[PDB]
Amino acid sequence: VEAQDELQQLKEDINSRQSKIQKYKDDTIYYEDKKKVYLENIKKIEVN
Amino acid sequence: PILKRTIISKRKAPSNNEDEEIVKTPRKLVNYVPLKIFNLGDSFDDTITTTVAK
Repeated sequence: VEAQDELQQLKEDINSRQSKIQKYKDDTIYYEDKKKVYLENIKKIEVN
Repeated sequence: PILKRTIISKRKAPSNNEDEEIVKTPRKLVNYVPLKIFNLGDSFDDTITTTVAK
């Protein structure tokens, strides 16, 4: 029963962690989009 | 007398020179547009006077 409880809690935690990884990947994609917008602003400042 | 009141401007005569729009109009996040090629000055041309100095 202890092993079953540990396995279930670990499985839930790792599923949450994988979902945390996918949301972190989405957040990094959003950060990369913000960085691309900042680079576009930097290029406009550089041309000015 | 009449001259002082005519020269002076009543604060009530205008609407305190109210601006357009309730809040300030929005602007672009960078919008630098440096320009400023000429700052005042201008008037008499520099090339002609430079030739005159030569």
